[PDB]
Amino acid sequence: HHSYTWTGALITPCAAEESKLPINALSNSLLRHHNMVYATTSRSAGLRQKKVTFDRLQVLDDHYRDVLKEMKAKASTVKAKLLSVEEACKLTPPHSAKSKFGYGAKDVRNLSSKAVNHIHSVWKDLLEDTVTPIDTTIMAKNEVFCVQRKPARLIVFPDLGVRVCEKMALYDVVSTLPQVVMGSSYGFQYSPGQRVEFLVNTWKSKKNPMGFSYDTRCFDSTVTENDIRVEESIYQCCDLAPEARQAIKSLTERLYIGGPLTNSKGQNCGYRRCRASGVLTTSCGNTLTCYLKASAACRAAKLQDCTMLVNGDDLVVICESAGVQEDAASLRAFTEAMTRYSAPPGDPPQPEYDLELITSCSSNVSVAHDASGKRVYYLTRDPTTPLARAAWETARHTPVNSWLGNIIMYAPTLWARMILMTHFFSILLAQEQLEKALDCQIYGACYSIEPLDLPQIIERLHGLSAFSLHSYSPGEINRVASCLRKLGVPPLRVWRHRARSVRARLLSQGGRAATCGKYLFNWAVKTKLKLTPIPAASQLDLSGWFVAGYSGGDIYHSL
Ligand SMILES: Cc1ccc(S(=O)(=O)NC2=NC(=O)/C(=C/c3ccc(C)o3)S2)cc1
Repeated sequence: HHSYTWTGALITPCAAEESKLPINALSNSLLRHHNMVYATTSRSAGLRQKKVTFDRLQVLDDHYRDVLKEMKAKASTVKAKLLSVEEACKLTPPHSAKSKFGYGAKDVRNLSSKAVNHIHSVWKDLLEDTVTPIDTTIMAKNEVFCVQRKPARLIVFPDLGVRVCEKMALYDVVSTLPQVVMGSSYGFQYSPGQRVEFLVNTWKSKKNPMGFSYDTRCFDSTVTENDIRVEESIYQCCDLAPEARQAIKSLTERLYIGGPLTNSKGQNCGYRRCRASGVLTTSCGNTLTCYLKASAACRAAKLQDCTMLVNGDDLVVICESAGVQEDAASLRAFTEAMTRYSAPPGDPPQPEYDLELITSCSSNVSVAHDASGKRVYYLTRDPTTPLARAAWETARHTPVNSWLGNIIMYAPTLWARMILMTHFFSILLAQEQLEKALDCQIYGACYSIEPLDLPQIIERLHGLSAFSLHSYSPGEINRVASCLRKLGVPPLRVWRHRARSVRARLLSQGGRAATCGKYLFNWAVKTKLKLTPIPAASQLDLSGWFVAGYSGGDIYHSL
């Protein structure tokens, strides 16, 4: 019952890899301690293979089955539709991994006969073959981090022709079923502010609030064949077309459960018997299995009024405290249960009685004040990784601009406004690329966004308060200040100074550019403006922005 088996072939790169932070003329103005930023590469794939390769054991008791039966009863009320080959295609990212059968993402999006005929041949093979394992490619992701060096993560994905077929049979399911089964516990249905809201209201629901985060040690590797089959049984509970049921069954047996691993060179690296990180059901699967295991664990551990918030493999639990002494005990029992369900923790979970001290989705709740001086809760996080990535994207263009994604998700934060906004807008101005659409990610899905619409976007997601927050918490202030010293990032006084400059320049521009300068940097000027609502704000269709998670799902939404 090992998560993986390796032949011995190395996981090879499909192009040149950079580990050292690239440096240009704009680098120093943002970060000076360059040697602290790095990117993971193949050179460490070997190290990761050892950490994710182990034997999984499972003991399923009555609590587990009782929770599963409840989840299935809700799943039965779901009606999912089959997507046409045309629809699935328009959901394919413009720069997704090209197929090894004579066509690419560009051909898919354009509905090229070659790509369409191949996708149809794959779909037919799926309905007729429910046993032959589907091939997958294993790659070492190139992610940027700040020292303390972690080994590169592994991404496993099937050929483009298959990815389009997954969408057709499962897109609607992974987009609607999660919220029906888990209700308010499904995290991907909330925007940053809504997540904070649900968290605060829940915490205030308990007489004596007690919460903790649960970090599983390499969740994907703990996912067993049983878990993947249970996932399929839940999908099958939905009202689906017979053709969709067949495809879902086939994808499960042939791909989701396991399959052979092939490096970029074409060599078999081994076999997978755990969760594939690069399939459409990765987010939904991880969320359903994590919610199922934790729900049962809360019953085994005897937690009281346990409310959960699940986002893929990330779990948050808020319940009624029974005393600092009991909490610690129950929590330990919870862990044991989870472990028995094949979900061992990497780091021992610790009970918290302070909301702001609980970190989930790499983020935490915090408080600041708006113009009126009213206390306002917002979602923030440790800026280390976001800044390290900003340094990299400062000297190197990337497929996904994290700085943009981060601004959108953390616009109300001190670090995002003060540094990310000031820095990147300064650059956009110098290159006159303000109206140039850029790609970023939100819950794993890829979105094309124009920097000039940021003000309207932020208003819709966070509210005008995002443009006037001040007097942050000491805890937040120190964490930001510390990170700045660590990386060697200029102080507030510097950014404020640069912001007035960028602001004055944006105003001069006029139109959307003036709007950006007025709302995004109003915090820099001594004489703050009124900052009223924005007209075109409600013109964008931010519908599918916060519905579900698609991490590794190769999903693209044309905004
Ligand atoms: C993006 C932004 C930047 C600055 C402001 S503010 O008007 O100077 N009010 C603040 N409140 C704090 O908690 C702050 C942290 C803080 C205090 C001292 C240092 C170095 O950082 S500043 C507002 C918004």
